[PDB]
Parts: sequence; C-alpha cells; structure tokens
Amino acid sequence: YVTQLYYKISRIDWDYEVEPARIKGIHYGPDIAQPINMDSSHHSRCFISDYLWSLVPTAW
Amino acid sequence: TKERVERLCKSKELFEERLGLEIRRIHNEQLQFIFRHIDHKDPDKPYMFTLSINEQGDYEVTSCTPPLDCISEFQLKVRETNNFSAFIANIRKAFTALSFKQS
Repeated sequence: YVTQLYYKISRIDWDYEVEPARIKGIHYGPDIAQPINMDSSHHSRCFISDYLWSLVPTAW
Repeated sequence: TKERVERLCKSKELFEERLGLEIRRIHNEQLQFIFRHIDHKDPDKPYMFTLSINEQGDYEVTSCTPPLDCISEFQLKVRETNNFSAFIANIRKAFTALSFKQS
C-alpha cells in the first residue's frame, strides 16, 4: 500500500535498473509528463528532497 | 511475481530516502506520515502527522507534531477537492516554513 501512496502523492515512476545515486524516472501529474535524470552524488539530502517536492503542485 | 514484489520494496525504499517521507501503519487503522529532510541543519529531525479515514470515508487528521496552524484547513480542503497529493505537499511546505520560524 505504501508504494502506491507514494505514487498517488508524487506521480513519479522510478527507473529501477539504474544505480541508487542516479535519480531517474518520469514525473506525471496534471501537466505534461517530464523526465527526471540526475546524479544526486554531490547534493545534500535536504536539497534533493526540496527539489523532488518542487515537482508536486500545491495549487487547490 | 518475484520481480514485482522486489520492485515494490525498492520503490518504497527509494521514495522514503529521496522524498524524506516515511509512512508507518499504527493502531486503529491509522497512518503516520513522518517527514524528515525538513530542517536543513538537522535532516533527521522528524515532523509528523497522523491520518485516519472516518466512518463516512473522509480524511481525518488525528495528530500533528509539531502542530501546524494550517493543517485543519488543509483537512477541509482535501475533503472538498479530494486532492490527496496537494494535501500532503501543502503539509510538507507548512513544516518547512515552521522549521524556518523555529530556526
């Protein structure tokens, strides 16, 4: 159930083949889908999380 | 089916780490949403709320630690819009604002 809630919230589908420092997937949601593909190696945890949450609209 | 179950585990773990959001099942059919990566100076510091579904199928926030001045209105809004994604995203944003104010 958890994995599904994460999709419901984020609308991100991950690429499961790439290594863990490669954040790769597709972001769907209300707007046209866009790819995610970046090396998280030299980024802090908080900045990475802020970046991924920036994809999720808050308008309502 | 081994591939599918494995992928589901992997997805949960990647999401938890990347989003800084852990979702925990507790008593009385409730879920705790634990946000970390909120306070840039203490990335493991947790900000959490607890969610239930009431007898009419409505979202009900049963706890929020630390408290948020806006979360009761966010509950109203999720009941009106049924936009669960926006509900969670707005809560996360509110915790970030709060952490900034807490300093």
